[PDB]
Amino acid sequence: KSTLSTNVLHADDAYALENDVAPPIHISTTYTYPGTPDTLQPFEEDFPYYARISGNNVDRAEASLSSVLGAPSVVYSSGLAAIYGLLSYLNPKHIAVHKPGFGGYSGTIQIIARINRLTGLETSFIDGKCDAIGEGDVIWLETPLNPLGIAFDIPFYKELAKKKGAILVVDSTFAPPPIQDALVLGADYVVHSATKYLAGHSDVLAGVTASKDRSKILDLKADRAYLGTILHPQQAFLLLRSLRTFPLRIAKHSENGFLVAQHLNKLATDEQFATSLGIDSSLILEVYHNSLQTKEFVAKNLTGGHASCFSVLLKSDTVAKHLCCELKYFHHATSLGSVESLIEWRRMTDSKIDPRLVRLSIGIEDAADLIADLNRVFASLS
Amino acid sequence: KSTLSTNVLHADDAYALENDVAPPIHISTTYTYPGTPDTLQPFEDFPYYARISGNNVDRAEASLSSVLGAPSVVYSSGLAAIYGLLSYLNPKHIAVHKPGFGGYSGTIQIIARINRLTGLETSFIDGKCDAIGEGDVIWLETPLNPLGIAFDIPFYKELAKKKGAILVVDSTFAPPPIQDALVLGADYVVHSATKYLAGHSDVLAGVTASKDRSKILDLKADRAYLGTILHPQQAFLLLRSLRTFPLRIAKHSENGFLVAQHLNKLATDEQFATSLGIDSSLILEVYHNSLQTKEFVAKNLTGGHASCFSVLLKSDTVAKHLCCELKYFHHATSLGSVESLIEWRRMTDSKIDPRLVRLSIGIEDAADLIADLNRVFASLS
Ligand SMILES: *Cc1c(COP(=O)(O)O)cnc(C)c1O
Ligand SMILES: *Cc1c(COP(=O)(O)O)cnc(C)c1O
Ligand SMILES: [Mg+2]
Ligand SMILES: [Mg+2]
Repeated sequence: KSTLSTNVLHADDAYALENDVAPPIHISTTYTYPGTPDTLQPFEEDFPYYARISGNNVDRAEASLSSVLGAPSVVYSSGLAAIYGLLSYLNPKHIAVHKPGFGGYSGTIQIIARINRLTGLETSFIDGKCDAIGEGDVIWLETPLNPLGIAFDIPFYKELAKKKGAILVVDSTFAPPPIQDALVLGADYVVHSATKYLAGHSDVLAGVTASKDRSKILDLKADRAYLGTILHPQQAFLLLRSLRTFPLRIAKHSENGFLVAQHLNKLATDEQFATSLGIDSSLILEVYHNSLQTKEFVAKNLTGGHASCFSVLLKSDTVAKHLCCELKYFHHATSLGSVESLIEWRRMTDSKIDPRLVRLSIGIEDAADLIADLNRVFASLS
Repeated sequence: KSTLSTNVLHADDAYALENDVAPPIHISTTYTYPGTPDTLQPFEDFPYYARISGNNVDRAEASLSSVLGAPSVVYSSGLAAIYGLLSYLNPKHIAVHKPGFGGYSGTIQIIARINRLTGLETSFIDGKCDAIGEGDVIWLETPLNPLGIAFDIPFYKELAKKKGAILVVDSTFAPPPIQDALVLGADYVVHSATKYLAGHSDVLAGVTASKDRSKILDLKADRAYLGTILHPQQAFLLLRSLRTFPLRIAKHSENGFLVAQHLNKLATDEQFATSLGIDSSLILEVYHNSLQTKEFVAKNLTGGHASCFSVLLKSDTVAKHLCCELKYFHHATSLGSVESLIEWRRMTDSKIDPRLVRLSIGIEDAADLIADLNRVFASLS
């Protein structure tokens, strides 16, 4: 009955151990045992007395996260910690991922290599078929895709996974609910880097996995106790603080992402519009964004908004470098999902990638200011 | 040119000393002097000791000044800001809202501590302020804690100007863009940033601003010796909060309007109330700026509405049940939090009407808050 704005604020009320309005930071590693000599009662998976196994700050953060995700959730010290935990738990023989040249988070490929070192896990590529995938194998669908910001059809891959007896994991980092609900669309598990949108202020590393199957999430929590990857109390406090404003922030990100992507696409494709702004439309070759895909499934996947991190292919590496250095409201930096807008020249970190490609992460500024900034730089290059 | 949503995010860009996207916490009390033996030369702006000045405070003040439209000085609490301002102005006379009608009780306690030192005398804001003369202070808290009703800032500025006096507005209940007390003519504006500006009930902070930068520099110098600077960790959290302040304050204002309007409808429309299972006589009066019939209110609150306001109920029994049985309102003091709060005022004050409750509307979906209130009022009918 209550909606997201209310639930992020009150989902943890039942988990409060004290009268503090803001959650306390239960920073202690260890907690004294209750009980007297007579009542002292010998009894570790829900052991609440050691913070590397379980803790109140994590409990409250997971309550709020589960309200966002609509399912039992397990929170980790980073997105890659969540991914490593999930893939080591599932222990598939085969995994299908997006081909690395096309896109997909490089850290996921590095985790697959580290698991392959141990298990021989074999990689194939997502191709609409996934012939190599069988029973207990994993389809790892990252959508929207890092760095392009375009979407894939989750229900389609759920039907493939179902036919094959395989497991569909969606890395939904670029579109958390309410923009996309990967679990409702059929994903067996969903993973997010909460470092990005959910925390949102570039000051928390965190990962989260969710599933409608609570017993699997409990297994993951048990494993987390020994992989050593629980989110610590101080970070769980800041993550929970962020979640309080997540419904407001994510709505603004989505609106801004649509507006900025659409403006850039209009510049690239409408020579009269560009000229009206003092801009040579040839500076932008292509804009990638979910709103520019012509496929009907995209609006059935991203039911509640738009990606705010997406890429642009520019005319040259010169244009890309000027754009990354000269914007007033976009800092040249990696990561995404921050309150402030960011831009990244993808070639910085990757020698194989086309030096014309830049990735934008739209923050919660006034879109008219972001568009005026972009216009100023593009005009200076015309 | 750029608007508030952009400015709270970028006003501190020029004060960044490093490439960190999120501000670092420069927690150190002390910082090494630059210089070699050949280049070493002797020198409110000493940057090498955090109790005088610091980078986290600089960045927080840059963002605050963007919100407030004027140079700002940040303190360890709202009362630290008020004590700093009143001890700097050192008036012989001050006019305040009558205790009993409203006004923050801590301000009265500060006046008592300053009176102990100077003999500062108190009179009451009454539309005339006869006792107030040159250099004296009109202390106008608007919207008023706990009622949530507004007073006419330009009227009191005209009164102060005629007398040679100083108009201070405590604008805690309505920060910009809801109200801009300085544009309306206040000589100084004070906020408890503990409330809306920080907004998550986990930062104590105060802020004073003025169009006159010399006064703010004097306040910063005094702050260095009164010992009331905001510390680095708190300045970090306040700046973090300020990034979402424009979204939060718009939601607070919309919700406060909706909830006050609903409770007023329940109190003044017996049919509606009965259609909800509710006895309209349970609510005597709702106090809110949107219910005031004077023309000046919308000229002061130009960009929104109060979200902390009071309701006079039929009995203290009704008040206590409301305070204890709401799902989305915690029974606690303070206001301006993301979560909705309610307070039975008789808890903090033995002289106030036991029928009065103060509501602080958070950033929930207002339809859930209204449904919660409806459920409790129906259960009392
Ligand atoms: C950033 C990111 C990750 C990794 O998260 P960390 O918190 O950085 O470990 C995983 N997936 C996607 C899509 C990401 O963007
Ligand atoms: C809470 C409050 C203050 C005092 O602020 P602290 O941060 O609590 O010291 C001052 N004025 C008003 C109107 C307040 O509500
Ligand atoms: Mg609560
Ligand atoms: Mg910045």
